[PDB]
Amino acid sequence: MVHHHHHHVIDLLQADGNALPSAVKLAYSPASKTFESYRVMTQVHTNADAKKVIVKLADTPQATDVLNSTVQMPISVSWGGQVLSTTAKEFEAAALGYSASGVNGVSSSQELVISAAPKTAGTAPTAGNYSGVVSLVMTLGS
Amino acid sequence: NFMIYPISKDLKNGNSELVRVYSKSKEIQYIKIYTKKIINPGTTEEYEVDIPNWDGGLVVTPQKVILPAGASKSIRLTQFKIPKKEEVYRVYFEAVKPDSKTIELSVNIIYAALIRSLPSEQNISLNISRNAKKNIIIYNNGNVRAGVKDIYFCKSSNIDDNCVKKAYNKNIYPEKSFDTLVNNNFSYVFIKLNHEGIEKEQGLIQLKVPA
Ligand code: NI
Ligand code: NI
Repeated sequence: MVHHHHHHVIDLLQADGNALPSAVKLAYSPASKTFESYRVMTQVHTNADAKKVIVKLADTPQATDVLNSTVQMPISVSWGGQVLSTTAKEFEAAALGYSASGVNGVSSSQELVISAAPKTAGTAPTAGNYSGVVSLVMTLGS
Repeated sequence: NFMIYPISKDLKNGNSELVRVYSKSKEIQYIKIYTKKIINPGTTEEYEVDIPNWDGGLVVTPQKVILPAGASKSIRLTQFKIPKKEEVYRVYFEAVKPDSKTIELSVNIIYAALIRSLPSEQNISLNISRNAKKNIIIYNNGNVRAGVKDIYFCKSSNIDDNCVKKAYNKNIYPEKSFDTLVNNNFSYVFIKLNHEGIEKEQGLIQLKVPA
């Protein structure tokens, strides 16, 4: 109909259609020397021409410990089969995907795998609290 | 936890526009908003940096909103000055935790909106050029970015279907140049830009310069 000037939106949801949570805990288990991954599939709700969506995070995320900042344990975050760096990662729609809805922006059905990492490979774990946050940033590109 | 609309905006002639913020949460949220300016955009030399709220080209009112559960708010964006040429910004929307009503590593999703501060008279002018290594170079001489969809490296002067349609889909911002990654001996080139509603389509061709 009558514009309706602007045409670009982004909303990231679980593929359930449900929301992501504020906080997330990985179950702490040895599992023959491994750490389980908080997989979650995703939706990305966007109008057509969505596809040029970029994803970079605010800072390299940390298990954060005030009293002891001594040792930090790495965190690796995968989206669309790609790691997520503080460096902007150009994405295409990554929905797989393409459908049309003049009433709706059609989803982008795949998984974010936050897979926390160790400083050296094949590593025996330290003991502590490890608190923290992960900022995640969605935008468009120039 | 929230969503914003829209996530890209153009600002012309000193007029404000609104970004709306919608809560998906049952708990009251606190939202702060901040602007970064984008330098050398469209290039490999593109980086972001924090600017102040009234002297950096963008006026953002407000920059802090209490967002009740399921509520919605409007944030006003307007240009401080009307630039001589196109500047581009990013406006970030972030849940701040005074409180928002192993361990916990809370996930803070952030949305940033791409904002185009536009000049009074949008003028598009493109230059042709040859690199060291004689790749073909496009330069933006206009006061506005040039959205390039497809480039036609025609063998002849005219657009036969033998010419090489190379898709670039790239924005070339003013005062900047762009590498076609083509050094070959094409005679003339044709460039295709983007349109949907209103802003007036044009087509343009520029002669190659020899190697
Ligand atoms: Ni209107
Ligand atoms: Ni667009």
